[PDB]
Amino acid sequence: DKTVRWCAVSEHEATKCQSFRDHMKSVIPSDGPSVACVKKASYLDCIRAIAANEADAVTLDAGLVYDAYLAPNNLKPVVAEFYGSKEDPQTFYYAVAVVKKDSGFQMNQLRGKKSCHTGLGRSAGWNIPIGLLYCDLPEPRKPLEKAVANFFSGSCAPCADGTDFPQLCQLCPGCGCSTLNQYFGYSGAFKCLKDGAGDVAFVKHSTIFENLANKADRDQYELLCLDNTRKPVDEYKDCHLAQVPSHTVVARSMGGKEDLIWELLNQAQEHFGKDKSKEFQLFSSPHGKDLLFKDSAHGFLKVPPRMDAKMYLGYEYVTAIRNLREGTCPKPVKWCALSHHERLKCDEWSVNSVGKIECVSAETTEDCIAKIMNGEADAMSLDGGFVYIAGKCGLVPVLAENYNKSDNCEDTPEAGYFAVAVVKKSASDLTWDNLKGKKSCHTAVGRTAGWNIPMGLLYNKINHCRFDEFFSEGCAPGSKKDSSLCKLCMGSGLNLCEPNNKEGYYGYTGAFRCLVEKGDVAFVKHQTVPQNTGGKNPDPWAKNLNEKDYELLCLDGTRKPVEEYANCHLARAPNHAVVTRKDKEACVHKILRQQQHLFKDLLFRDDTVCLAKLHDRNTYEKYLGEEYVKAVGNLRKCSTSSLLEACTFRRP
Amino acid sequence: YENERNALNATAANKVCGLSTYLKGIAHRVNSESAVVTEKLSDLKMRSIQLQLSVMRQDCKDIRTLLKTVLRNEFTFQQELEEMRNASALAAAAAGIAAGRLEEWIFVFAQAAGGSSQFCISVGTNIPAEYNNLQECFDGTIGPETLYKIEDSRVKESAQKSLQLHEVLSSISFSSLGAESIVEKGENRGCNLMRTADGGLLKDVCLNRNFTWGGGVLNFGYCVAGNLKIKGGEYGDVGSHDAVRWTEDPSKVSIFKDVIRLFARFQEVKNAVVKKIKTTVDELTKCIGQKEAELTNDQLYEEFEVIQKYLWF
Amino acid sequence: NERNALNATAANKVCGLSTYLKGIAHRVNSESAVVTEKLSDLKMRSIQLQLSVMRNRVPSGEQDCKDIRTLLKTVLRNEFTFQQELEEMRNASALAAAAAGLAAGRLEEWIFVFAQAAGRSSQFCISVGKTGPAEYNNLQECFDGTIGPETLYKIEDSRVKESAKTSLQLHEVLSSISFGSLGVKNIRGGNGKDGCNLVRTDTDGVLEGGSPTRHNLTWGGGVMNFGSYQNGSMYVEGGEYGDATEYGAVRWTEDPSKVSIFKDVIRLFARFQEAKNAVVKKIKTTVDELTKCIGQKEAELTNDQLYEEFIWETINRLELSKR
Ligand SMILES: *[C@@H]1O[C@H](CO)[C@@H](O)[C@H](O)[C@H]1NC(C)=O
Ligand SMILES: [Fe+3]
Repeated sequence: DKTVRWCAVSEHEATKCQSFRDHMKSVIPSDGPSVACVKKASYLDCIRAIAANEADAVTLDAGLVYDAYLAPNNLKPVVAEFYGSKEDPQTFYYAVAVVKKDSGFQMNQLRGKKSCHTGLGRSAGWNIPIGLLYCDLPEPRKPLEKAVANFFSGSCAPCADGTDFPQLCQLCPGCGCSTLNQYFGYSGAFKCLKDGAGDVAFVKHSTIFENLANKADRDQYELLCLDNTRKPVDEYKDCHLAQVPSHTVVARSMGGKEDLIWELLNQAQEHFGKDKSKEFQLFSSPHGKDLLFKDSAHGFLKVPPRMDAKMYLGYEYVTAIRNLREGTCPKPVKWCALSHHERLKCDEWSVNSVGKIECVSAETTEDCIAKIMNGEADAMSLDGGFVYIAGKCGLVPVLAENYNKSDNCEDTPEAGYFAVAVVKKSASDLTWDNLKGKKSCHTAVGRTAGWNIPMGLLYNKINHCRFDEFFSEGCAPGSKKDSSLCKLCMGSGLNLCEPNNKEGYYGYTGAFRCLVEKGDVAFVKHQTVPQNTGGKNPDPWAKNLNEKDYELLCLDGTRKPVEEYANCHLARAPNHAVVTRKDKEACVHKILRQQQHLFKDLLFRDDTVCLAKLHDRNTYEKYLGEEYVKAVGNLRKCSTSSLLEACTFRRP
Repeated sequence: YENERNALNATAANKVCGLSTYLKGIAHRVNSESAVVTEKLSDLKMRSIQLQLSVMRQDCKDIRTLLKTVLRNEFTFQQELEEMRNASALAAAAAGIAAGRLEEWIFVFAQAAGGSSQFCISVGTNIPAEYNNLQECFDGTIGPETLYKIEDSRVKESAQKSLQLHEVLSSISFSSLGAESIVEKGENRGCNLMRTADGGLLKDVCLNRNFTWGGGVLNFGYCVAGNLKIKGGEYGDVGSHDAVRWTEDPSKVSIFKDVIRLFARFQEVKNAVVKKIKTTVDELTKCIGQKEAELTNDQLYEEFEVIQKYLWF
Repeated sequence: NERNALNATAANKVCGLSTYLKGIAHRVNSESAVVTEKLSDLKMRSIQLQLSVMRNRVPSGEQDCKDIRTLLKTVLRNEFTFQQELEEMRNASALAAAAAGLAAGRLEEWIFVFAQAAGRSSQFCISVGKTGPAEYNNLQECFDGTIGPETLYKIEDSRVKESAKTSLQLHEVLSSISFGSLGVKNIRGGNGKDGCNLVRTDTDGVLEGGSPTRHNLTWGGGVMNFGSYQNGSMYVEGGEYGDATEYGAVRWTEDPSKVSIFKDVIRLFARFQEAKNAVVKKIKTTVDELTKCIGQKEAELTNDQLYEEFIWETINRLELSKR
């Protein structure tokens, strides 16, 4: 049926909910979504009721969103509250570490400094900083308060016992848990830093802007980043400790009425949301403050379906809380494999390297990026289009694949390969412009030469994203299985249009096979035709093919032989790079360089001569270059990546 | 962290397989122990024929009751020997059940191995335990045909190891193994067979109940996730959702209780039969004459047939 | 892809077979009791013949009774060998018991593990048609009460003892679990979303982020045979241990006599039965020779009166020589 049992943790919350149900009943028909309320003693009895299929939804702060994801509860974020303008909705806050300009210490130099905290046991003022600095704290780390007092050289942690931990009140004697304590809360924690009492303030991104209106006054302040560098207070999105969701609606991971919660809460915000009805208000009640939802909310947003608790909260938030709860404190590299073909090869690599490289399988590339992100795997080799996505997901590039013959391959950076449009010499009617209503063969959707470059140049022409309407049919592995762009694929049953080697037309060679057998245009790297023609590929289909029988489509409606690629390419493509978790650069760089010197395109492109070093280019923007990022950006409207949609919901 | 999936250590696997082949050997043990009793009984037949030869040639004076009890023994014993062999089949069968229960568990874990990184039986490396690491489980390449059969090589020599059932059971207790030698902690070997939480035995949900491998050897709560925190305890000692418990008292495990009960029973019957033969042998001896006593087994039977065929005709 | 489960009808027939195998212990015990009955009857008849010789009641010779001298020598020696054959037969009786106990433990561990693999939201590894989990109420051949280690049938339970009392033979009971008798629809069950990983060898099934590519996982001793990348859809075809492929169907046994664990039970129980029958034939043919030369007076003599009158006669025949 269509009822959502909402969990109320008090008497006043339970009556606002009876009013919520009754007001909904008055504006939604019998068939539609309905609320029903369930009363519980605490938020933990709520998380428990949902998990035990008694209730369906409850709104929670980040700390509780963590406890609800753990087993045996296994709940997940489904809907979020937003604050401020519809243009820039403020779903998340940024926990920052504010300092004074030129005090000259980094995150790794906090020991011996004077700290200012919002309060003991508060999220950005205590839980996040102390959770991350956990292993920098002296032994014995228990009680935590003793360890914090022996780390800093004087603090102000309001709501802490000054009788037991006097160093924690040195800056605000008494550790007063009210606004009567000048250094209490965000304004006080900032005041503690402003008055020169402390050297660091654990606050939110907003605090400085709420306390200093003058940009010249704020200029005398900086933030501490985790990379052990400082940045201006207005660069908080690029320099923070954690990115934390404000208030989130949670439901069961399996059989939780996710779409029925969304329907009800979207309908609710349209009738009784911010400045809508004189009758009922969703974000206000006479019976109390922050009942069911925060009063400050402007409404709701759907959480992308790919989003899981760990990802939603972020690696930083999860890492800090794990350290606080667990207390657990101190190679080899887990390589992600793309289906059974890559895994077969990865297995030989695992035993031969004798426990230097380990393996994990995933059916898609974005599933693998997601394994890297959380920790299920550590690294994998990606194409340019997937470096953009993987990077936007927080991951970084560590080694670049080099393809040119060089003296010192390892330290000679390359400009990239070339994206080309391959036709048969026989189909002489074909011109770059004469492609409408014809058959295409893509490596996979989201790939540089196969997708992002030709579909970007097509989008700049037809000014629409229906590429399946433009072509008659084709094979672009990764597309919707009911699209015309999956009709020319060769995959067996479910394996049809799959973005792995189970699909016979996936990849550079696969797209070339597509052109020979079914298609009339293939989108690949400049060296695909030579690598398969003239016997070089022993496979039945390729064995007797010669490169003299294939041509290239030039942007000026011209055709040239495959060898004349230099002046008949769609665009230059950034080289495939090995991406990893920021906190793994060093080890991967070390073991891959070590490994590389010791030892289809399985794991790496078969034309890789070696893995080359990166310098100041340790970011996707820096690695791919200003030009490629701009071209991928122009295709955001046409995106189908459920992972990109999720990652940009946190960092647009 | 929570997605962490530990593997059973090979030394804990071999120790279970060791017990499993001791239990297969119980059939050979009851057969051998029953062969002793027949030796003791044949000595009674050789001593009664020794008496009949004296009879057909003090306080032994009553000839009637000597031969009435002798004919009685010929029947009274075989119906009590029937009773001991009946107990031997049950002790041999009940033992074989416990052997199979432990075998399926370890064998399934041994087969759930995949090239590198993910497997259920570990040796510390990123390579699953192979037949050479599982020497007490398999006699070559891992498979159904390489597991030890009851007539097999080591089952027979296990049956003569002078080890007692109570000692071999102790060998797989939590103390005897040690907390760090049972499971490989702090490692993600992807073995879903040791996970009751969602993404384990079931892909999206915790179990509705506790779970056990063996019949109470390895025990899990309804929602075990991450680093396995093994403690000593039994199937009943799983209180929380997180609980992992390896047997501290193997004689409290379901499948072993019947092996103890029924082997003790056979021994109880075997000992009762043994004493009966001893008390009979001792009372027949005081009637046998020295001429017939010093007589060798071969000629003793030749002489009986002589007086036997004399009296018939 | 559909996510199906092992069906309760397959599980129950597999459990039925396991309780039959536990009952083999009782079958060999009853069968041996029939032989000791036959041998005790043979021992009685030879005293009756000995009495007839002493009392000169042995017939003049209808059949060849004129050579009681030799036909008694051979009977008293055959009686001695039969005692050694009984012991050899009982040794086989314990090995048949153990071997069957093994096969049963293997099957019981298999099914029990699937029975326990059950949770909320219709997620289970044993179905009751297109639903589940199967509870102890279903699966009554497996369990005595709510699913657990103490509700599995033990060797002395009435169910085991009563299954040993039937006229059912090993081959009939083995065939009950073959792909032929069962059929696809009695093996695969559930809704298309019961999340059973024990039945998926593809990635995230038995192994997380991997598949058992080194070994073709088999449950039973080769009853249910997996390859390396099985869906979890429970697509089944008939076949044996070496038949499973990487992407193909699960192979369910076509011939249960070809499974590792049943091969020994058939072999060892056959050895018992052959040994038993051979002793019974020999006892019969010797008793055929005895009942001929006894005489109604000595034939009617039974139980306690047989020993009484025999000792009465041996003491008289000894005083006949002594006087
Ligand atoms: C790199 O590749 C281009 C391809 O045309 C070639 O001209 C150039 O000489 C190569 N560089 C080296 C150092 O080989
Ligand atoms: Fe590419």
